[PDB]
Amino acid sequence: VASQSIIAYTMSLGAENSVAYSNNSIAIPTNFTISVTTEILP
Amino acid sequence: VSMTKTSVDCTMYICGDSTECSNLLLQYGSFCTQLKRALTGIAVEQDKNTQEVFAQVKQIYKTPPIKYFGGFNFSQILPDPSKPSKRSFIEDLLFNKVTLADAGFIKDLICAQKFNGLTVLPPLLTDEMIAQYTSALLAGTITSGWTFGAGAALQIPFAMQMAYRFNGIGVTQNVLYENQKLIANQFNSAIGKIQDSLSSTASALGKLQDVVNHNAQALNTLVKQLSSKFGAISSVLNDILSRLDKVEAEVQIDRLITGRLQSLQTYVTQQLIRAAEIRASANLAATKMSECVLGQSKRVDFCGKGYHLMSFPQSAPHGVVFLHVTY
Amino acid sequence: IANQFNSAIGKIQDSLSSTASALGKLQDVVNHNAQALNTLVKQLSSKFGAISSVLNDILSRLDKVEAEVQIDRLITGRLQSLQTYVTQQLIRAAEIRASANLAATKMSECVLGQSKRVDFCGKGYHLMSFPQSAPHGVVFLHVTYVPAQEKNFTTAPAICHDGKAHFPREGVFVSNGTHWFVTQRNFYEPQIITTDNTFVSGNCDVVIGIVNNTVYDPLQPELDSFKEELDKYFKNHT
Amino acid sequence: TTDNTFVSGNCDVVIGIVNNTVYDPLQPELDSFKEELDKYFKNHT
Ligand SMILES: *[C@@H]1O[C@H](CO)[C@@H](O[C@@H]2O[C@H](CO)[C@@H](O[C@H]3O[C@H](CO)[C@@H](O)[C@H](O)[C@@H]3O)[C@H](O)[C@H]2NC(C)=O)[C@H](O)[C@H]1NC(C)=O
Ligand SMILES: *[C@@H]1O[C@H](CO)[C@@H](O[C@@H]2O[C@H](CO)[C@@H](O[C@H]3O[C@H](CO)[C@@H](O)[C@H](O)[C@@H]3O)[C@H](O)[C@H]2NC(C)=O)[C@H](O)[C@H]1NC(C)=O
Ligand SMILES: *[C@@H]1O[C@H](CO)[C@@H](O[C@@H]2O[C@H](CO)[C@@H](O[C@H]3O[C@H](CO)[C@@H](O)[C@H](O)[C@@H]3O)[C@H](O)[C@H]2NC(C)=O)[C@H](O)[C@H]1NC(C)=O
Ligand SMILES: *[C@@H]1O[C@H](CO)[C@@H](O[C@@H]2O[C@H](CO)[C@@H](O[C@H]3O[C@H](CO)[C@@H](O)[C@H](O)[C@@H]3O)[C@H](O)[C@H]2NC(C)=O)[C@H](O)[C@H]1NC(C)=O
Ligand SMILES: *[C@@H]1O[C@H](CO)[C@@H](O[C@@H]2O[C@H](CO)[C@@H](O[C@H]3O[C@H](CO)[C@@H](O)[C@H](O)[C@@H]3O)[C@H](O)[C@H]2NC(C)=O)[C@H](O)[C@H]1NC(C)=O
Ligand SMILES: *[C@@H]1O[C@H](CO)[C@@H](O[C@@H]2O[C@H](CO)[C@@H](O[C@H]3O[C@H](CO)[C@@H](O)[C@H](O)[C@@H]3O)[C@H](O)[C@H]2NC(C)=O)[C@H](O)[C@H]1NC(C)=O
Ligand SMILES: *[C@@H]1O[C@H](CO[C@@H]2O[C@@H](C)[C@@H](O)[C@@H](O)[C@@H]2O)[C@@H](O[C@@H]2O[C@H](CO)[C@@H](O)[C@H](O)[C@H]2NC(C)=O)[C@H](O)[C@H]1NC(C)=O
Ligand SMILES: *[C@@H]1O[C@H](CO)[C@@H](O)[C@H](O)[C@H]1NC(C)=O
Ligand SMILES: *[C@@H]1O[C@H](CO)[C@@H](O)[C@H](O)[C@H]1NC(C)=O
Ligand SMILES: *[C@@H]1O[C@H](CO)[C@@H](O)[C@H](O)[C@H]1NC(C)=O
Repeated sequence: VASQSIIAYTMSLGAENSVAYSNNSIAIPTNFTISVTTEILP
Repeated sequence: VSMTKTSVDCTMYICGDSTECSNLLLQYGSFCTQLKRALTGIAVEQDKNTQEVFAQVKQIYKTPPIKYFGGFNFSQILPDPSKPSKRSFIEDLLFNKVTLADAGFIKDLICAQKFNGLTVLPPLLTDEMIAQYTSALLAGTITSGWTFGAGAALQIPFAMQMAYRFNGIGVTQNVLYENQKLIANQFNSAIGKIQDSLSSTASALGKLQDVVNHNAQALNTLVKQLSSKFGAISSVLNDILSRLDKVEAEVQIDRLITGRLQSLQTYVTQQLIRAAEIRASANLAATKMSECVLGQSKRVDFCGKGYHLMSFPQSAPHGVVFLHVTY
Repeated sequence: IANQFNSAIGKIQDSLSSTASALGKLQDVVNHNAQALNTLVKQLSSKFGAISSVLNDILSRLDKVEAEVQIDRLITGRLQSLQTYVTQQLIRAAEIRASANLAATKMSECVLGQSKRVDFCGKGYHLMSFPQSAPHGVVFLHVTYVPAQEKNFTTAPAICHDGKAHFPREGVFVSNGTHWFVTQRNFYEPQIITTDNTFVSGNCDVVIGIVNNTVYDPLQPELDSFKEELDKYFKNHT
Repeated sequence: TTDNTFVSGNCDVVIGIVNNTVYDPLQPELDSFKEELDKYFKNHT
């Protein structure tokens, strides 16, 4: 059994990430995505 | 970036525990719903301003356990993990330099404001959550440059990132490598002067203190306006009701209703005007976050005096401090 | 790049066909102007302490002298209701202008140009933007190059060859673990390290983290080939 | 020229590519050095 109710929580700010930084390490994109996005202004 | 959220109510402000005045106030119609709505429209906007300035990152980026960045010493702007409130050293100064009249947490002039139905509401994001967004923006900036603004955070060694910046200002990258130690010492000694500047200067956070003081003065003026007679025999409502008969007592209260309701419309109009200049500043700060932290700016003087190289955000009570680095 | 763009314009239609809440910033302007006028009509039913809200009832029941003190109660309240409405509308007009001045700036800098300003013309590196009209506003369809499918490389700030130190004219040095290349910074595209892709400055000691690798001259081979051409003629001459 | 342009890939992946000669400022020097070289071989005979 499962049912719906009002939960309350501390909000998450975003997923955790640790950048793989190093004295001589670089990440370079091997591809791309063209992305189309709306912006709406009155 | 934001100001204190406030809420009020005609039922208590105009006449606390007073059903007789409560019935006279119904004759004035919708004004109390307009005032409550207007203050709620300001209150929801303070979260929006804070979220547009700080919540620009999608992931909480973190710096590695080894904190070597080409000789550049970020230890006074990166978070101090020994503290309960996980802010940086410089953020600590900012929180102690600007005093907050009321935090708005569970329950002085703070009490007396509340006594008359004027309430202060807490911000949605706590000062810990603003420190997490700020340390994520900073961890992205010192481990991946501008790339975390455009897509994934892509690592690069910090001296090679600073070399790209030098190329952006039209100085060939070979120059940076030749003066690396000099450039790092200049930067480290410049960050050393921020602390002393902020610690010694009484007026440095003036634009944030001013907002706190205007929020405190506006509520003090509004709660002081309850003692005004407005042409009535008294400002004390049960004094009137005891000394005068129902016909005469009613008109005396009316004066007090008309006057107090003017003190609220004044406060809410002053607040709606003061909210508009805070939003203008929050939109500027959100623009400065995108263009000076997530990028390098060709715009003259937009990211401090000089040719812009990079900028670092630091949270403050009701604001943001940008540490702009320039050649 | 065309198929990506065409697929992304497909997702704009799918999004706009699926929900109303996407245009909330334009609906809210209609709603705030409508509510405010509805409130101002509602506020005619208020008495402001008069014997009636309905102005003709005062003029039906009372006579000029004691009617004046009722009508004056309604004028005072209704004029305040207008002075409130006009103040809220002036404060909204300033908020909408600031948005029109931003939208005109986005039209000039994102449609009539290409923007170096980060996050100003959408979330990525800005290529171009297309305006689309809406009731009481504008939609910009921002087109952005977003980098994808990254991989790790070893890197160096400079390459050491003949005791001279070299730096890329454009791009960055990278290694797969055995060989060294120059690539452009925003898309992995390796090339042999040469005197065309790099410039010399100083010597191999002042720079922290410099690596030893060859730097090729495209001249040497053709010069050596001419030397085998020259020699062949001398042999034949013998 | 080879200095106005940069090379990448081959003539089958690009839509609308056109055939034209691309100049090499090196050839003139090499071509002249080669007539000069011949003249020395002839003169030596
Ligand atoms: C860069 O990313 C591109 C996607 O953004 C990618 O193109 C995609 O490639 C896959 C296969 O690798 C295609 O998937 C189809 O491939 C064949 C048909 O050709 C089928 O066997 C598969 O089952 C599937 O139908 C995607 O359709 C294709 N996407 C697009 C938009 O064309 C590129 O390959 C990537 N480039 C590199 C160098 O990795
Ligand atoms: C980055 O800059 C930091 C501050 O400029 C610096 O931390 C400072 O380090 C010195 C020396 O370690 C400390 O001086 C204290 O040293 C010992 C520690 O107990 C005491 O016995 C001394 O009397 C003296 O008080 C500073 O207190 C310390 N400053 C802070 C704010 O912690 C870092 O070392 C620098 N990092 C690098 C990598 O150079
Ligand atoms: C460009 O400006 C640099 C400063 O912004 C300057 O570096 C400075 O050099 C002087 C000496 O040339 C140093 O002065 C100290 O040097 C030694 C200590 O090692 C002492 O004998 C001296 O009495 C004095 O204490 C400065 O410390 C140094 N400043 C920094 C921040 O490193 C460069 O020399 C300038 N370059 C050119 C080409 O002019
Ligand atoms: C890093 O990238 C290098 C460049 O692609 C790569 O080296 C290349 O490896 C291929 C074999 O897979 C060689 O191909 C040659 O193979 C024989 C060997 O004699 C020749 O007869 C062929 O004609 C062909 O030329 C490439 O020559 C070689 N490139 C170079 C410059 O030597 C490395 O293997 C890559 N390393 C890793 C760890 O991925
Ligand atoms: C990159 O290549 C450089 C030269 O190809 C190399 O420099 C060489 O470094 C070694 C060791 O430091 C020197 O060897 C000398 O060292 C001492 C005297 O200092 C003696 O015991 C040795 O017998 C020898 O004299 C070489 O002289 C030096 N060569 C040159 C031309 O300077 C770098 O070390 C190389 N770098 C890396 C990271 O491999
Ligand atoms: C630009 O120049 C190219 C090279 O001259 C040329 O490609 C050539 O195209 C012709 C016709 O398609 C080919 O001719 C051969 O075609 C088949 C073999 O594939 C044979 O059956 C034919 O008899 C004939 O031999 C050439 O092979 C081909 N050459 C090359 C190097 O690709 C382009 O067509 C030219 N483009 C324009 C627009 O003029
Ligand atoms: C880049 O590499 C890091 C880890 O470093 C690698 O270590 C070896 C395995 C070898 O591949 C070296 O060339 C690299 O330097 C990756 O970070 C790790 O990612 C895994 C998931 O795949 C995760 O489990 C680990 O915890 C990560 N470690 C750290 C320190 O972050 C990173 O993902 C690589 N980048 C990309 C784009 O794949
Ligand atoms: C990089 O080199 C410096 C200087 O030797 C060293 O202090 C630091 O720990 C190194 N960083 C890493 C990640 O190895
Ligand atoms: C050798 O030189 C003669 C001219 O003296 C020339 O005709 C001939 O082609 C040359 N042979 C070769 C193999 O170059
Ligand atoms: C030409 O030949 C003469 C010998 O006849 C020789 O001395 C001279 O150096 C040669 N020079 C040239 C230009 O080839």
